[PDB]
Amino acid sequence: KKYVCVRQYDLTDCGAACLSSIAQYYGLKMSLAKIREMTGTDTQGTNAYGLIHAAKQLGFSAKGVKASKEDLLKDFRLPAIANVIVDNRLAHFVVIYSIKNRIITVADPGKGIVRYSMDDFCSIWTGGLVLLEPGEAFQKGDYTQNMMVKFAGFLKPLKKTVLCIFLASLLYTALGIAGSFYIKFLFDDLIKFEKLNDLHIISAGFAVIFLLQIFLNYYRSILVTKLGMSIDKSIMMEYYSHVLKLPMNFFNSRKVGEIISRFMDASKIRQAISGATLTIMIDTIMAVIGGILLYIQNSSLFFISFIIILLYGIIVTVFNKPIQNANRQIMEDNAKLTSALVESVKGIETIKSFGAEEQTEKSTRDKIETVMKSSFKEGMLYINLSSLTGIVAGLGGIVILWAGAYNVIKGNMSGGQLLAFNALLAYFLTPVKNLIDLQPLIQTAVVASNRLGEILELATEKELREDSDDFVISLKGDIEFRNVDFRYGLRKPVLKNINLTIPKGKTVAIVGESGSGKTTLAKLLMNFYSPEKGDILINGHSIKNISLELIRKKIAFVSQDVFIFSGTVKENLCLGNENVDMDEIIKAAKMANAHDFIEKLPLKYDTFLNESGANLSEGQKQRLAIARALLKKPDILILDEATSNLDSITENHIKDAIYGLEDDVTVIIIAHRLSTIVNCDKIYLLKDGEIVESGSHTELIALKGCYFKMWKQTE
Amino acid sequence: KKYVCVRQYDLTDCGAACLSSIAQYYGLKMSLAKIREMTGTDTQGTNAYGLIHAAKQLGFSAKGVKASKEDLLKDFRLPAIANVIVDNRLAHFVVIYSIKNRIITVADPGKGIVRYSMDDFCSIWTGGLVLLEPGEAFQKGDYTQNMMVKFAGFLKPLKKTVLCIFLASLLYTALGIAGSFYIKFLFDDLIKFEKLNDLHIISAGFAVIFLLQIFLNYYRSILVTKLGMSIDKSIMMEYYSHVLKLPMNFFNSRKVGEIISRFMDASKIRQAISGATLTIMIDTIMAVIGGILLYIQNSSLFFISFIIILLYGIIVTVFNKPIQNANRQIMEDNAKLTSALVESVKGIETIKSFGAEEQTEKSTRDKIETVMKSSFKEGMLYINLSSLTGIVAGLGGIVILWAGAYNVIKGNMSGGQLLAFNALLAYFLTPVKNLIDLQPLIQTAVVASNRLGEILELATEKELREDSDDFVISLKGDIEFRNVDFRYGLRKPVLKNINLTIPKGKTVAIVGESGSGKTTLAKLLMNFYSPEKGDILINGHSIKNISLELIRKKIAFVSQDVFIFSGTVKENLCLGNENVDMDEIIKAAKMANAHDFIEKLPLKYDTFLNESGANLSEGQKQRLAIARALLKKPDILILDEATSNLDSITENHIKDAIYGLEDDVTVIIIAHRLSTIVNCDKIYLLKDGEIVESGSHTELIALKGCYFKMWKQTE
Amino acid sequence: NIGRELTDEELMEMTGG
Amino acid sequence: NIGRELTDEELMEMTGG
Ligand SMILES: Nc1ncnc2c1ncn2[C@@H]1O[C@H](COP(=O)(O)OP(=O)(O)OP(=O)(O)O)[C@@H](O)[C@H]1O
Ligand SMILES: Nc1ncnc2c1ncn2[C@@H]1O[C@H](COP(=O)(O)OP(=O)(O)OP(=O)(O)O)[C@@H](O)[C@H]1O
Ligand SMILES: [Mg+2]
Ligand SMILES: [Mg+2]
Repeated sequence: KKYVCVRQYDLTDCGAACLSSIAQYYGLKMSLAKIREMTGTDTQGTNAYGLIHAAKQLGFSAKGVKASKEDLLKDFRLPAIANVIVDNRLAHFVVIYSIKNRIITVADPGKGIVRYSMDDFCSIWTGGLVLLEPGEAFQKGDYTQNMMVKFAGFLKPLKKTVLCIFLASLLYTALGIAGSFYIKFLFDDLIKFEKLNDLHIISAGFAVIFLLQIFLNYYRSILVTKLGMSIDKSIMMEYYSHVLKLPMNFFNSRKVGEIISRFMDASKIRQAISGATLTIMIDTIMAVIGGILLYIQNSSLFFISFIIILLYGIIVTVFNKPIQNANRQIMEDNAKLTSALVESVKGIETIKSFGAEEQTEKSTRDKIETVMKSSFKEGMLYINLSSLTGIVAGLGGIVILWAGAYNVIKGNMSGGQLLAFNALLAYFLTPVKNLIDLQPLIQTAVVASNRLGEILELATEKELREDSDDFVISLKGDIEFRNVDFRYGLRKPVLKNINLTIPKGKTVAIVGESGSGKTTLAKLLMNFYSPEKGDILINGHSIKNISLELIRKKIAFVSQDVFIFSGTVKENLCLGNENVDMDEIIKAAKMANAHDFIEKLPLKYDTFLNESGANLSEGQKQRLAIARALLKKPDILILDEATSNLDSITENHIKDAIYGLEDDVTVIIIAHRLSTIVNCDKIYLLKDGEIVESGSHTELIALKGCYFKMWKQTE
Repeated sequence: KKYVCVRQYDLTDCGAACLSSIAQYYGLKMSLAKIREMTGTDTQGTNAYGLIHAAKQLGFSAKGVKASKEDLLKDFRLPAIANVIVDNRLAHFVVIYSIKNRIITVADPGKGIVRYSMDDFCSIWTGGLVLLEPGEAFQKGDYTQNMMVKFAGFLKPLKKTVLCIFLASLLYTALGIAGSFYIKFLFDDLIKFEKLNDLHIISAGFAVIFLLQIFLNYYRSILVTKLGMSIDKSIMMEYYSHVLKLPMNFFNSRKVGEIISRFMDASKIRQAISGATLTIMIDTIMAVIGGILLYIQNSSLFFISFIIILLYGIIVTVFNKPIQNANRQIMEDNAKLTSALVESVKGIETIKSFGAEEQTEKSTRDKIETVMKSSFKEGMLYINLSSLTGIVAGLGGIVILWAGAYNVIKGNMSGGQLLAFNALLAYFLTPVKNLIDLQPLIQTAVVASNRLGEILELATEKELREDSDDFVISLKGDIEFRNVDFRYGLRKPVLKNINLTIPKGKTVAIVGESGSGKTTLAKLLMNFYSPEKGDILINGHSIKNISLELIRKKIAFVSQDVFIFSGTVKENLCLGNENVDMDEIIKAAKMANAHDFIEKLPLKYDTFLNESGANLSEGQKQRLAIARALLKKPDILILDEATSNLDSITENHIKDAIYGLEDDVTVIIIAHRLSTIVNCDKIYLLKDGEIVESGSHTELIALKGCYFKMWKQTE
Repeated sequence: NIGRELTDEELMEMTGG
Repeated sequence: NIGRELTDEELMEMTGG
């Protein structure tokens, strides 16, 4: 059939692009976001086992093989996925389509489709050919749709403004056409017959027409900018709302940069919907009117303009692609130089200590030369295009004028009519030129519409569960785990049958070592992630049936890295909650000993937090999360690693606070390095993976296990 | 007299701007970089004590006062510095110049000079008027120079290219002027007399002239882009080299963002030197030629064009300032929205746990509305300017055409001459319009030259210290600290008077607590910072008499946050000292046990890392650090905290290797961990910034004091 | 089939980017 | 003088930005 390659929206994903291209070749189109979710792409990069598992899921009978140097066997199916090394820096998955004696068809997802020599491919391709076939369950079905017909829906409530803009454009065109015959009337009647006292009147009349064109232009500009802002704001706001609604997998898979980057491309979509839709209509109509007038006025002078337009279109279409192929390389070379500069100035300690002053200077000089060369290539392309367009335009103008003079000589047209023709050409060349150069805008808008329109199609967090809570209004109960299994994306499982039982109102501590999954127990206990195998029970009830908002309202969760957002202490400390009395904050800050800095700050509680704890320290920022947690009235408190306190009295006061609870609540404490482990109701030691040592106070040490040896090692 | 206000380049330096403004008012100009160095600004912000110290240094009799609400007294001098609060978010030093009954002249360094009402001002400024007077040691003098005549020096070696560009532009102008009479010749001779067989010849002749203008345009474009790239590269490279030469105070005072930002403004300087100097000459000459031609052709039609130029210039000059005043606010409102978005998407754990999905949505909607309003204000300004310019241009065109017709009616001018005048106006209006709109470019270039050109005027690290090689050929020597005092800036002295001696000890161990300044001691030993009082002696010789290169290459250092460059292990490991044989690297790896993870890597030693070695964990990162340190084979080693992982066998091997050296080289180990220093010979305990106990561990335990309690607390 | 099939850990060691 | 003079620490607590 036909070779198809799909581009990559993000630098992180390559296997998803290859798998989507292969599926499209076999006749199945899916949104790249779904493909990424199936493969479990991480921020570091795509794993080939993700590709093999996604292929199995889609119905492709697939297998990964480490092939030798020889690529001449005939009995194996194509296309297939193999990895390559980008000039021996990093890996990059690509799909090969057909092999020849010395030509290999290599569809690079990063850049189009290319042909490689056998030796160069064998050097770049380390191994790992992923052979794929349809397994008779593969059904030729495509879930892909049109995003633009969905984003253009936002133009429906604003039909009045669009229609008014169109009417204003039509009247602007009419006045501009009418005012262009001033030179014809001047050089055909007013000067030849020297009809004075009419020149003043006609001049005033044509002045009035121009003081009316500017009003229409002003009004149209006001309306169009208002429309553009109104639609751009709505696009941005819908995207932000849906992102805020997305589950945690979306935030773990993608970085912050990509999510914020899908926020600046709403302007590109707006340009197509607002600018590139109105301009099509108005320029098409105005070009048609101008062309008809030009043809009626003289056909021979019209053919010359038509030829000029054709030449300009041919030149622009030819020069379109080399410009992008040169603009991408400049971006790559600037991205390298900026990283080099930041890396160098960040590590001045090491550079100065080791004496590498000349080496970094030479390296930066070379990178600057490379980016200069790429910019010069783009400059040469622009100069070539501009020179060709200038030659075409100037020769067209001279030819039109000469042919007009030749027509006038034979008594076919009048000189004033020639000047009117020259004036009218501005209303036929400009509209068509706009549509000729509009194609790159439409293409980039279509590209950017598939980067935001695929995110909106992911299943939002709340929907995938059934909610029913008429029977129970409380979280109080026991925590049970039944062979709960969790797996970060597609990697080695962490949580594995963590049989647990937490009676109500028990002091619980989970100790372990770095690497062992211990906060993951809390994360599943708070319904952030979902266990694929097994389930957890509260009060003998499944967490999946529990409503979404209640399971995150009655459970308080401190984080290892506490987050402090820009604002005042009051609003930050009462995040999420609203309509509270000022005494609750006072007592909450008294439990966590916040007053020790409350009097220190210039304002009691309205002190602003600069950017994020810029004037604060870690040992102080730590003392805010507990206050908020206790403020939320937690029926289940999950106190995470509260390190860097550096205050014994604060520890023994805060510890007492937990013991002295007015309302019975299941406290779950995450501890590390055997810190503040004196006495608890239940103590569980996660040495690695599987839970092994689950013993109470003066019961764990007895096991003579690792807890024992560590406990008599500490003291 | 003159109310001078200095505009800050960076957001952090406010006190420096205020002090420079006051000094300029009394008649003394300094480079803002030097004022900033004298006042000692931290990245967090300026200090008032720094301002009082700088005023004392410059000779100003100065004092800070906590003024009350009442400020109606006459008996205190102005101008004076007070701090205000920017809508109750953050502090901002500003200078007041004159007080009235209800008007206060407040010269905000951030934005021009403003007038405040008494109530609003008294609400805005907290306290601390800083009063300054000349102290009779104050000598007037202007130290500033025109850095532009210094950056234009780069144009001197490239005089041939500039002259060739100028000659090409002159010939381009000549051909353009000559080719503009085609319409005059057409409508005055060739059509009136119907002289056929001459129309073809003249058309071909004017076609040849236009196919020669494009060649000159092409050649000029090539030369000008080559010149621009060549000068921009030189500016960038000089700045980068000098930054790499600057001492560590410059890097501690400034952030990474500012240093990299002074790298993108070389383009602005190049635009003035390369573009805005050639354009001045060529456009002035071509405008003079066009104006003379128009005046000779007809004076009456020339006056109308001159009036149009005057109107356009007036409109542009009037509208220049409000456009900048509106563009700055848009940048501020985007900088707020971007920070809000990044902060929100970064802390999704807390937002989802607390259920604040609606609060953040509302806040972002409000910020989006604010930025839309600011953009609409800028849009209204642009539309107003464009409408006024369009009215002026259109009315000028109509009036010129009508006056030309009126002149033709009374037998004063010919119609072809009128068309020639209309064609020629394009060679007079365009050059003058270019010079009219060139003023903002010159102004921003001048601003950008004061922010890159002041950095180049700082004294680099190498020039200060004097040295003689005859004294001590070697570097390794007994270390003696004599009364060393040091503070990072104008803050609490980190180091008080201390006395140390390292008499060729096998091991030296410096232990203390966080914030004591243990690493700062070694940082001062390596001559990164200089001691205020006292000195350090090696072989009874001051470090200030030793060459920088020898003292910098013979001292091996390990940082807390080890830095790994983006390159292969081979080049990363031996940076600074190239031409190193494989045996040295292999034995350094053997001593550091670097081989253990090397076998797992796909390539033994040429493996290319990712950005800063993200995939590599910190455990092997430290091992790379010790390998890099020991590769130099130095005289003195300063080994910082190498805790790494609980794999104690690696630390045991490292200690065994160091003991197996059995050499006369000295080792200074900085470690907070108490157990690892059990086998050390000389142990210095630095508490509260002063050395307290000195000697071996066994006698330190029997000395009671304070070491005893921690030693028997750990074990 | 072309060569020798791979195990899950051999797929683990192979990554992209 | 205008009002009450300040010590070094009172200047220290005052910062800018
Ligand atoms: N995105 C991720 N963030 C954190 N850990 C992850 C992630 N993906 C996989 N993991 C794995 O999950 C485990 C983290 O365990 P967990 O965070 O529960 O323990 P912890 O001891 O509290 O953590 P820490 O490593 O901060 O001490 C590790 O094995 C880690 O490799
Ligand atoms: N730019 C700066 N760099 C380092 N320290 C600074 C700086 N400005 C102020 N300080 C302060 O100076 C003191 C020096 O601390 P330093 O980091 O040298 O401590 P240390 O005892 O060597 O150990 P640690 O690395 O654990 O902090 C600290 O109180 C620190 O807050
Ligand atoms: Mg953890
Ligand atoms: Mg330190």
